[PDB]
Amino acid sequence: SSQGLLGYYFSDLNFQAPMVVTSSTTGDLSIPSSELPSENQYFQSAIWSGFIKVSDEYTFATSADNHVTMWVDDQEVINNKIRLEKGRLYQIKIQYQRENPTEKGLDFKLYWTDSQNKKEVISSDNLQLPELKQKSSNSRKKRPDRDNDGIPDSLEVEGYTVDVKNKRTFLSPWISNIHEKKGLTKYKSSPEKWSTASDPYSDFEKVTGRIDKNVSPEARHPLVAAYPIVHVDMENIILSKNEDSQTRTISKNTSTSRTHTSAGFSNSNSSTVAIDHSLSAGERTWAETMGLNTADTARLNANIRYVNTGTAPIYNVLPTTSLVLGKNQTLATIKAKENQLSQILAPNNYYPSKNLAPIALNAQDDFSSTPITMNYNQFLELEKTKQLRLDTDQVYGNIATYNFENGRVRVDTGSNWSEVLPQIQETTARIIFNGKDLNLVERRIAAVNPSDPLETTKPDMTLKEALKIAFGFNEPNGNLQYQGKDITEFDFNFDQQTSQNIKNQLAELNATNIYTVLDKIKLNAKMNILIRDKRFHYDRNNIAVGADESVVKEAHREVINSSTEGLLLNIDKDIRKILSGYIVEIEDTEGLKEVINDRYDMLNISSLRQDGKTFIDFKKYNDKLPLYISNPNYKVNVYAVTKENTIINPSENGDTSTNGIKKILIFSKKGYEI
Ligand SMILES: [Ca+2]
Ligand SMILES: [Ca+2]
Repeated sequence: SSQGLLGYYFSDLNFQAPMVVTSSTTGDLSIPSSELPSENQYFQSAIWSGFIKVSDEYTFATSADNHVTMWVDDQEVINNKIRLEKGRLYQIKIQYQRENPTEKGLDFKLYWTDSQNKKEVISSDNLQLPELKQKSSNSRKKRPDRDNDGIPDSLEVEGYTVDVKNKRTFLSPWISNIHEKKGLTKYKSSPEKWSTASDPYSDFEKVTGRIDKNVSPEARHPLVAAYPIVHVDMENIILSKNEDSQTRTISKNTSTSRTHTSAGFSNSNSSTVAIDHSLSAGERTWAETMGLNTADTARLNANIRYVNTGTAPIYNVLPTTSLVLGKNQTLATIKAKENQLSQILAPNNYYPSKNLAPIALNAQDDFSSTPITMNYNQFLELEKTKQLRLDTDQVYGNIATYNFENGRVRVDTGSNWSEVLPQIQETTARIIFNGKDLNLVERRIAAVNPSDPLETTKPDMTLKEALKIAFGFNEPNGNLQYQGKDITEFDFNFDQQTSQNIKNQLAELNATNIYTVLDKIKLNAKMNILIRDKRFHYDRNNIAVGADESVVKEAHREVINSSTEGLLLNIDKDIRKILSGYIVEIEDTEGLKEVINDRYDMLNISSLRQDGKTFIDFKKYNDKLPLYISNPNYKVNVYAVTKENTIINPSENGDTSTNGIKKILIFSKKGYEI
């Protein structure tokens, strides 16, 4: 389907100005005008290249032997019978030249005649593409295409588009008046890098779809890197005292976020786990709870999934992960089995898939899962920090590559992510953007390195363009936007060397404001850019943990219903992500306040309804009773507590109340107003 001979069709007589590059499944190398430029639909020369497999005497003929020169394995057979053997592969090259064709397009067929005198256009089952790889195979050797990706040098430099016909793809020069209107993508790439983003798929494989279909759509652009990015998401945890007495475990939900520690030049995969601090009867310590004494040890189970937030799949090794307490006390090393993955882990996906159960760190009947053990002091430290860190390495295994011999994609034992990642990291600018549900998503984009001559052969990459191709920013009416939000609703942060670089650029441009000149800010290799929703406050991991009083209040303004049982509100998915809970209080006529859920571990009274609305439940820690308001003039005040003001342990002096918690008023109404 993606197999056959490769054709270059030129408007000039000497193979200088290619107009179309395309493959044909069979000896029919025609392109009718209906598939086409206009005054440039007159091709005066052409070149086809590929291999032929068969066992007989064969004579070659074309529909135009007078203009044709054809080579089989480097012997001229057209400018005459020749012997070919079954199960062997012969290179083919065909050149054609005609000086003022009066028809547009090309009618051209390649035939052969066997010994039984059967002449026919060569079958698709006999034709294969050239070996457009950085290396020859034992079978198919390779050889105006300096890097051998298949795209002519001049197209890569000057700009090209691919049109998806039904049968196959035409690659042609970009032209303003035809293609900008029709809204086509304008590609440039290096003519000397087989993969301009230094990744394992070629610029030509990308744009013609001869590529692993699990590769992210944006990474089908030759200027956007395709590579996995993997972290571990822990969903819940259960702690146990290490060894017929009763169950004495602590089970808690957990929230995990991939992190980034500034912008910074580290390529590590890490996630930070927050263990829920809310109520799980009594207010015992953890050791009291499990009956741990000072010489006991505890252990930990959890449910996890792997998360691929990059742009290429992983097939046959999940990366290895350290579970770390505090700054550097490794509690465990988590490995899955090499070459025994139950599924691939695709971009923007989980392993296991969400429709299947998660992985238990100590799985049911797995006899050799290592206990994740803590000594007593480590246990107390976990109680107090309620935090773990998962450090995941970048060992991702073998790559699924396109095979030009059979037009198939398969895991190639000879190709490995560890051979590609370093050069990807070396030749691209990195942007981390959180505009999608506030999680940190990293992309890398081909960008010039002025100090490295090869990298100066790549097209200029602007900040604006980068954001459009790597993250799907668009500009529907003069303004760059991500899914409806203007770019000005996000901040820019850079590492120190990038910051200096960008400051020099703006001064050169006499620009005072970065947002009005994104189209003129150039990106270089090794830059690091962090772009974050401005509504939010972020911690040192760049996770969203707060927001302005004004933003929080505004987001709660629209109230659907209120009563003595609770509140029913529409709250933005994003705001909800920065809140740990609510505090409900009745304020009497003299100003004194009765706090109803007055404990740091009893703030979890919001819940997401199946209809998307939020219910704030007054009954839950009021002993299942609606609020009792002894006087209609009393007020019911409700407060939001952001995660960065959340208290996660009793206070120093032992107080477990909400006293002193920094909280944001978001609802206040008298008894008679409810
Ligand atoms: Ca090329
Ligand atoms: Ca290239």
